[PDB]
Amino acid sequence: RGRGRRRRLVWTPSQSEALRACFERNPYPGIATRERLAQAIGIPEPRVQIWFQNERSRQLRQHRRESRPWPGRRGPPEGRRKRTAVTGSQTALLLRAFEKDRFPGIAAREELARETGLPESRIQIWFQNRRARHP
DNA sequence: GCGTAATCTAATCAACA
DNA sequence: TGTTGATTAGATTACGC
Repeated sequence: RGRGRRRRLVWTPSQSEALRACFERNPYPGIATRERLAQAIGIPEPRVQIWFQNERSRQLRQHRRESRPWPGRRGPPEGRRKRTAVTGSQTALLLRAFEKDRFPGIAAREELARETGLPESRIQIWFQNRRARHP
C-alpha cells in the first residue's frame, strides 16, 4: 500500500453512544440511515459507514468467540447508495492517477476530488475496484 | 503499547448504457 | 448483458492517546 492515510477520528462519548444505539436498531443501515446519523452527530457519512463495517467485524468476532449465532440481516434491507455517475473526463483523470500510483494516500485522493468533483470516499472505492480488476 | 479507525483483498450484489 | 460502482466479511496496518 501507500502512505499518508487519513488522520484517525476520535469519537466523543456522546458520538459513541449514538453509533451504538443506532447499531442496536439495525446493524445493516442504508444510506438514508447512515446520512441521518452522520448529520445527527456531526461527522461525515463515510466515517459512519467505516464504523459499521468495523463494529460488525467486532460483533461477529465476539459472537464467534462466545459461540453464539449472529442474528444477521433483520427486516427489509434498506436502500443502497445511488450509483455514482463517473464521466469520461473523470474516468480519464482517475486512470492517469492510477498509472502513476495504485495506492494514493489521503493527500492524493483529496486533490482528485477537487479536480474530478467526485467525493473522496467514492474515489477510494474506485481505486479498490480498479486494483482488483487490473493487476 | 493499546485499542481501533483506516485500509486492504476478494467475492458478490446490482445500476445503467 | 458487460462494465463497473457499492457492499460485505474479515485480515491487516498505523496512529492518538
